[PDB]
Amino acid sequence: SDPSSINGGIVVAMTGKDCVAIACDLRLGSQSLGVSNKFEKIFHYGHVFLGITGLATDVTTLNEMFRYKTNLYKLKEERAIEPETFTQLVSSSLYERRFGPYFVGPVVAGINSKSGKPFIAGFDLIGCIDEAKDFIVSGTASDQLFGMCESLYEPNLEPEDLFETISQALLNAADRDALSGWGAVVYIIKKDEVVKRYLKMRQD
Amino acid sequence: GYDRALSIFSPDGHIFQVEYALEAVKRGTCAVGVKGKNCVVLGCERRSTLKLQDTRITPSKVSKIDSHVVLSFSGLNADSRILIEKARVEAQSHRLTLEDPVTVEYLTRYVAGVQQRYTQSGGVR
Amino acid sequence: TTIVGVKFNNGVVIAADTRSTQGPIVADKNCAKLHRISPKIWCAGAGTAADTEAVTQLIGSNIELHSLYTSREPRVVSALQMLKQHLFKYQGHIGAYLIVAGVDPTGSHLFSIHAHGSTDVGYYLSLGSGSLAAMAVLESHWKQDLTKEEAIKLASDAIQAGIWNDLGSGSNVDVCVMEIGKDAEYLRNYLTPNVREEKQKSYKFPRGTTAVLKESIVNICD
Amino acid sequence: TQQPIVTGTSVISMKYDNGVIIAADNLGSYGSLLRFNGVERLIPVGDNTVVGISGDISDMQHIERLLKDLVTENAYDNPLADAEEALEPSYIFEYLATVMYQRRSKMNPLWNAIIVAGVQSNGDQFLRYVNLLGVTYSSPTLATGFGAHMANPLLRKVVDRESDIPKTTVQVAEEAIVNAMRVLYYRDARSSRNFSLAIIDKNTGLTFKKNLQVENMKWDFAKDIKGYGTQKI
Amino acid sequence: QFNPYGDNGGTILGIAGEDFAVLAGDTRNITDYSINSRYEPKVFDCGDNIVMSANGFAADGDALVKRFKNSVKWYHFDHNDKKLSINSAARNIQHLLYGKRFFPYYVHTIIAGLDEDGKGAVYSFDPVGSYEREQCRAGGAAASLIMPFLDNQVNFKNQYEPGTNGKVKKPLKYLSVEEVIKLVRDSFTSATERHIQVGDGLEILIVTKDGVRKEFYELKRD
Amino acid sequence: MDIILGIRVQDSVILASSKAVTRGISVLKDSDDKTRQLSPHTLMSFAGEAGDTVQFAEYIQANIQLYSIREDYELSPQAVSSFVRQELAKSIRSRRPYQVNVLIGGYDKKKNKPELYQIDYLGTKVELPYGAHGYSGFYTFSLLDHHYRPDMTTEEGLDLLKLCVQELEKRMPMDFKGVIVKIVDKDGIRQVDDF
Amino acid sequence: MDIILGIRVQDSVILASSKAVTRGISVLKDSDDKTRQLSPHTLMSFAGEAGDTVQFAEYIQANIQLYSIREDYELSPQAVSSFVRQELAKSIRSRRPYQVNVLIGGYDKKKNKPELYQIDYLGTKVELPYGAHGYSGFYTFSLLDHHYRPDMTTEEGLDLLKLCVQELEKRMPMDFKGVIVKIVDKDGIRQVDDF
Amino acid sequence: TTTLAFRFQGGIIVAVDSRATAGNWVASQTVKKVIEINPFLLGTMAGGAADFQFWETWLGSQCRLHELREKERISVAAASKILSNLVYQYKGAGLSMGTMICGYTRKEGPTIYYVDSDGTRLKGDIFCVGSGQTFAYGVLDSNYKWDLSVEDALYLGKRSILAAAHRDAYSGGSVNLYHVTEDGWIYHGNHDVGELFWKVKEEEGSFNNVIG
Amino acid sequence: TSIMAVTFKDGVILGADSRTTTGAYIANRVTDKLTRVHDKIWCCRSGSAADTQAIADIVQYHLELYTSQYGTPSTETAASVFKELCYENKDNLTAGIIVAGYDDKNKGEVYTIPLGGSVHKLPYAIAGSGSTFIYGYCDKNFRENMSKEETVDFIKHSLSQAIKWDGSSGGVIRMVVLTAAGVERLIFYPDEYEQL
Ligand SMILES: *[C@@](C)(CO)[C@](*)(O)[C@H](CC(C)C)NC(=O)[C@H](Cc1ccccc1)NC(=O)[C@H](CC(C)C)NC(=O)[C@H](CCc1ccccc1)NC(=O)CN1CCOCC1
Ligand SMILES: *[C@@](C)(CO)[C@](*)(O)[C@H](CC(C)C)NC(=O)[C@H](Cc1ccccc1)NC(=O)[C@H](CC(C)C)NC(=O)[C@H](CCc1ccccc1)NC(=O)CN1CCOCC1
Ligand SMILES: *[C@@](C)(CO)[C@](*)(O)[C@H](CC(C)C)NC(=O)[C@H](Cc1ccccc1)NC(=O)[C@H](CC(C)C)NC(=O)[C@H](CCc1ccccc1)NC(=O)CN1CCOCC1
Ligand SMILES: [Cl-]
Ligand SMILES: [Mg+2]
Ligand SMILES: [Mg+2]
Repeated sequence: SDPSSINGGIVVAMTGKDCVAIACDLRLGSQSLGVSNKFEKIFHYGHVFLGITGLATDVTTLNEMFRYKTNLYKLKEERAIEPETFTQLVSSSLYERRFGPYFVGPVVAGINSKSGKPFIAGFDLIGCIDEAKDFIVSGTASDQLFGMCESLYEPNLEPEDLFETISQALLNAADRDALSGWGAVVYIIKKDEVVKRYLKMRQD
Repeated sequence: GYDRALSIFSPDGHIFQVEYALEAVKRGTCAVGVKGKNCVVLGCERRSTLKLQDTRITPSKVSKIDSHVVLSFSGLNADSRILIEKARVEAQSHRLTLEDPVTVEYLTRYVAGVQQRYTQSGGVR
Repeated sequence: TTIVGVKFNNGVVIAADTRSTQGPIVADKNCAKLHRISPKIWCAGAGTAADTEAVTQLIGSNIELHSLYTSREPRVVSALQMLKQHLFKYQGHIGAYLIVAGVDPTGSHLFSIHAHGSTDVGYYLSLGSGSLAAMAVLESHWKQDLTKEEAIKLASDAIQAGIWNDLGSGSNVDVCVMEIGKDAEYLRNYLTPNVREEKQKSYKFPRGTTAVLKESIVNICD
Repeated sequence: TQQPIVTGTSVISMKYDNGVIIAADNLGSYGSLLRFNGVERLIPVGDNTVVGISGDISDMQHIERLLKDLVTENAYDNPLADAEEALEPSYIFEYLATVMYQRRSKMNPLWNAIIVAGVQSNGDQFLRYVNLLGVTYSSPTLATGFGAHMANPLLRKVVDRESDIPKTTVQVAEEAIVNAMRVLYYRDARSSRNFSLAIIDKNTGLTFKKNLQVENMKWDFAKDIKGYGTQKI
Repeated sequence: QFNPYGDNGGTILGIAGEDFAVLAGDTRNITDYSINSRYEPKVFDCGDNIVMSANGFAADGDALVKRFKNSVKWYHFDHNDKKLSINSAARNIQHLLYGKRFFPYYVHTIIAGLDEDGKGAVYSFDPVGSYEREQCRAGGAAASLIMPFLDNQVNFKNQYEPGTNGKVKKPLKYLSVEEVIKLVRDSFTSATERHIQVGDGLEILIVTKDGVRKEFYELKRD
Repeated sequence: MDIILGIRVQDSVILASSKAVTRGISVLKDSDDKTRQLSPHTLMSFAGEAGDTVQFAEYIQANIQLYSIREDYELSPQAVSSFVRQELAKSIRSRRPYQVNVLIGGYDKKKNKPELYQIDYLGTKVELPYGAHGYSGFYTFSLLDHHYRPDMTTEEGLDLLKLCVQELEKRMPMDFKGVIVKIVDKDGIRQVDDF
Repeated sequence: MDIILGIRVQDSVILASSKAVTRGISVLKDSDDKTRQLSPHTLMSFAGEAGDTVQFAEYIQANIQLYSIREDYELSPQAVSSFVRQELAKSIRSRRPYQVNVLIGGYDKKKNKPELYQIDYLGTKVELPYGAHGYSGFYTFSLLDHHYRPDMTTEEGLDLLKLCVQELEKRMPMDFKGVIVKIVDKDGIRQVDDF
Repeated sequence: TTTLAFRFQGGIIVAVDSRATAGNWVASQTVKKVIEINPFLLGTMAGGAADFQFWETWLGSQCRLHELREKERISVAAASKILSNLVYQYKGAGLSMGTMICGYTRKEGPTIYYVDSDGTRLKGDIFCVGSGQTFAYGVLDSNYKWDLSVEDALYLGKRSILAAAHRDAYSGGSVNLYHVTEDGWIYHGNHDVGELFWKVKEEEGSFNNVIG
Repeated sequence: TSIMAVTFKDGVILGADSRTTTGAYIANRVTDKLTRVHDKIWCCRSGSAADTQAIADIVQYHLELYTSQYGTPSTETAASVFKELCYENKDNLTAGIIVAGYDDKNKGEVYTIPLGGSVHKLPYAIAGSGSTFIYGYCDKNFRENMSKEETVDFIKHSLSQAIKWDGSSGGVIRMVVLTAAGVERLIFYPDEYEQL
């Protein structure tokens, strides 16, 4: 009965030379029982990408909530929300439920359309912003991901090289966690093109 | 506890207490065992200086250790009961742990082991 | 965390480390613990990270509105009063431990606030898990009539004590100087004595190392 | 299973070029009550070792008796008891470390933190820690209780690693110890002003200093502090 | 109520090569948020070309090493100075650990050396005596950080041959002592960055047919 | 309440639900239908806490029927499942949450495709080819992983379902008194009487 | 372990014992014989804590068999039941008691009478015309109160027993996988293979 | 864990996974869960690693002493009962064991005995033990017949572990196969789930839930 | 804490140590526990720092608003406001407060308010953890109508002992003198009071 580790799952994000990458596993389980291998944890609102780990019902609820809020934002502002602004919206929304929080570990990733600067950020369940130059990790194999990223990562990686680094970080972290795995997805994000790749990994 | 080494070696290399125990066997009533092609037969002597005996209740010379093994003896009658009892207990203990009744060799080996233990234990003959 | 505050001749200086933990794991190696309440009132925060940021922003927001309403520069005691009454109301459940400092028309000030809403006044203060390491240094080297440069040195030395000796604290030293009659200068990463050494090997993979099942272009446009 | 009753607070220590220094205050606390004031918590063993003990005082007195008895037992049938076969600091420590771990393993611990400071026969500085759990470790500076949190940071500014030991004199080392004791008096609510200090040097031997006091304290700045925020008077 | 266990932190790492084996471990000793020692070794030469480390609760760790060292001594006395093979040592350690099955040694034991064919060997134990020979094992506080990295770099897990459509795996091969030490150093610098209980120094013990060599490297002290 | 299963095949969705209602040491009933029709082409089975199950099922049923009358239009299975999920997602943070797990089998008439949704009491929704709630999954999932194919017929799906029930009857501790099987397809909802 | 029944009729004692061995959510075995022959004309069925049941049954079996060899004589059912009770009565105040309930069915050859003894894990012995352990009694006792007669035949007793098993299969929550039935009479012990 | 062993026309198949876990931490993917006790006896391990590794090894020592003393290989019944009587002495102390003593002897034939830490001892034809036992049962039961060939029986044992390895989070790594005949046990290789899953998916056409 | 308030011929004097603790750590060694609620009505704070501060802040607000409408409040009135807060919120407060003030009519007055929220008017009052050790001393040494110098010595010697025995008390001895003359602040450092 630990909300954050009932369903399981992981998300990781990285920066590169004029690009960002965000990746997640596909597992949804009920403790030991694997239930679904199609449960994607990364969503996007315009060009801003959001990954969410933790309790699956809250993952779904928050996705629907941020779609709701970014749609109204766009109608009133007459422009797409930027990663820096969206990061603040996520923090506000999570802290609004300070004493009854969503059991989640969200991760923002995207490129600012005006400045062109790559941006990533992470949060705890009550909305504390964790900004980073290099990488952000989240989920039941966060310890594993921290170890993989801290050793494998180097700055200013090209999109094609960055793909390899983030993928290997996720896969090898997922294989050392019982509640993560069962497939994986990687998003490579450039200024005006976004490639999505499904990884082949062990299915146990 | 009584500790005295009663069974000990002598200058000529004999253990007199064991050898004197054989004399007690030599005094005992005769017992014979003959095995055929598909059977074994145990014969036993009963001395006839005892009339007015009640043969219904008098301890029989041949004893069942299990349903498939028997034991006869010659020597001190009181001593034999102790060996028979130990043997019967070990027979049931073997069935309990191994889930199979004792072999005749195993049962013999156990009884013989008991007898040996009394030849180099303190305070016993 | 380790956070400190030190008063000097013509103002006050505050400092902080830059480690953010998640159990025994370092979540952020260079997080900012110095917060701006108003242009010349700054705040060092320890405890629950979300709470220190949220409570400092809320009071900062209300201070700005108050400043505009009264046509006056905000006072440190106003921020102090608003913070303590907020924290007290929540009976310690908002885990914010703050060192509040700044300059205003009354003068220069230095306070600390605890989660349950109690406030303290002092010439030198330290809060957080590494406060004992820091307070040891402050109690050893503090004196009356410190200069600006002496107070920065003392403050950063007190943070360093926390960085090295406390496992809760680490990485870099952030400083903010608030002098009377001058703009407050925020010295982000004032010291960086924990630079990561060159790695023994590059872990750049040959292209094609990762096995792929599907590719697809994602539509971000309308 | 125990609970400590009469207790002793921090024991602090460090190494310097020719030997080791160790100190501990003279207080025997009874919870919040500062009950006993004449309590010596540094106990010499021979002319080359000093054992500093914190925690339960009844258990400290038991350990005193064990060490006292150890000296007696070593002298038995030993013509070189005051020479080559004298008790070394390393022997005394290992004995205590053995006892502490055995007692924790029987779920009946000696509720103490102990620091054995001394100089070996070959001149080498000895300084090692052991506690109720049987945990042992050595370091240029060692401290128990609040000393671990407040003294170590200050003493490590003097001797931060091994190579700083030859560069540290007895004058500089003692100064740092005395300063640490003052800081503990400011900040530890179960400490006293009075304390004892001991130096074990490879040349000048054992120097035991009793009835020391914390002095040169800063309190004058208190008069300027009024209220807790808004008060002006 | 008295709690007989404690956590002294630290982390250890064993890797096996073709004709050698390394057993590394940081030199930091801690309790809660305090540093006890920056240099307290916990990797030991136990004789017969067997190196050992028991990480976790140091009191239990020391006791175990002490007992195994003694077990080696009596093995010589009782069996005509015969060399204790690494496989025999491993089985002996199981019985030492399992002997306290109902009041366990709170430690993660790793031993390293050469097997009877002269090839590198690493065995790892749980607290109650279960053991397994492996090419690779991290233990202790930062084990979860280091281990997945080793799977990737030592055993080449999740790495496929470029251009083979993820059909051909990257072939297994022995690493040189130079390449292994590179991985050890990078593993510990990464662990130091993200784990608070890991730092100060790194001590590596290398085991070849010629004997037991040592190497020491500084780690970040925050 | 205990056993509810669901299998999506080529042209239909099949729901199987146990008939037993047990109370303490007594099986009170052996013919219980653990399902409600939400709309002509949408069926919801349920299992969980006593009372909560039926109360929740009928509450959803009423809301979907209200929608159908208002708009003179049938909501898609996807739309119904999202409504149900939100209601459960609200519930979990209430003073007293609905402890009800559901399977929603429906036939989307616009897409001409069968759809099976699994939703637990927390509001955790997933679309699946085959689904189960409770301990049933621990037997059936592995079995279906092996024998299931995406292009199966309704008859093949019923045989696949028989294989599951047989396994449950062999290895499950409790007697769940067989199952009621219902099929959802283009022509609506119908019950298999002989199973 | 769960269901053990016993019925004493005119000329015999009939014991029925469930075949299921369940562990967690898995029926490990459906052909388990929960009984031991203590002597040619004495049979003991058992139910309770896992491990304890067989360990206790075999321990008693060994002791009665030892007695039989020593005296070349079969102990009466009454004598055996008193021995068993005393062992359980010792057990209940031990460091770890045997959590085993037993029924002892026997035919006394001296009296030419069948005898059924019910003994629980506390050492509570009673001679009965019909007996049961666990939840089984809550169904069977009332049924037997109605249908049982003291002069019944073995065949009438088996039909009476079928009536009990049917009721248990209808109203019991758990699937106990039928029963093994054994008859104790003047000619000894035999098993009914088709039940 | 997931372990199984079933009896059939051509002897006994024994299959196990190779994962070890400490909570959600995957500690190992290469653990041996079959003990080679003697050339005719096998023992499977599900529960506490140390308990199994220690006591089933000890069991082998007791089996060796039996054949020295009795000049005859120990029966599967007697071997299993030594272990069951041992763990019964420790009942309540907290041992965690679910094992299967599998072997062939002349008098018994192929025999499997389930033994666990609360003292249960059961002879049987089919058993699955471990956290993923139910997943293995599902596939095994639905495909089991007595008249299976040696080739088909080996595969079913392998496929059943794979099924559990896939669904059970605490099962995986690789499959270890064994076949026990009148002549003794024969090892049938280590099979990594990494490669085995995709190989089985493609060739068999199963596992359609997974993104191919 | 160790705190006290003592009436005398010319008015009343409040006294306090300066130690604030978190367990055995001294969070503040120069604390000011003597706080103003009105010109010549002050209080000594013991118990929770947060609670006593929050209470004192509210009382100061009430008495300021009282003064705006009805002029200078009596010391009794101030004590009643403290009582009202302490009593009605007894379940959520840990505050032991001594109220002391100087009227011209009533001269020096002392009211003590323990945990319950009861009010007790006394010639002198002692409170806080360290007060337990000086009940004997204070009872034997207190006299009515003492002089300023005698009352200062009485408080100094009393708190000196309370500090000596109580680990939860220490630092400097702060005092506040309330008379017709005005308001005087006094401080006494360890080097003086320890060797008394
Ligand atoms: C020093 C470093 C030690 O305290 C400083 O005081 C810093 C202060 C800076 C960062 C402002 N303190 C922390 O870093 C603080 C320590 C801490 C941890 C937990 C409780 C209280 C204090 N760390 C945090 O606040 C982290 C910050 C992260 C990186 C955003 N947050 C967490 O650890 C949260 C705690 C949230 C919380 C909830 C309810 C009451 C109190 C705090 N915990 C998690 O995220 C754990 N878990 C992860 C999996 O998803 C579910 C939540
Ligand atoms: C499947 C794979 C899991 O359900 C199987 O059941 C396997 C059987 C194989 C290994 C023979 N079981 C396990 O993997 C087993 C699960 C388990 C654990 C503990 C009790 C019962 C069952 N895992 C273990 O035994 C692991 C082995 C690996 C090498 C770590 N060991 C532990 O969990 C140990 C010892 C457990 C223990 C038992 C009795 C008394 C004390 C301890 N514990 C730890 O390692 C603790 N943990 C390690 C990480 O650091 C934090 C503490
Ligand atoms: C003497 C010391 C004792 O009577 C005095 O009465 C002074 C009164 C002056 C300062 C007004 N009292 C204290 O110093 C007071 C003692 C105390 C402690 C706990 C409850 C009631 C009274 N100390 C405090 O109020 C401190 C001051 C902070 C450090 C600035 N606060 C705490 O110790 C907080 C308060 C929490 C609390 C508990 C019960 C009621 C209200 C508030 N306690 C902690 O933070 C506990 N801490 C958790 C982390 O581990 C260390 C202990
Ligand atoms: Cl205060
Ligand atoms: Mg799995
Ligand atoms: Mg640090």
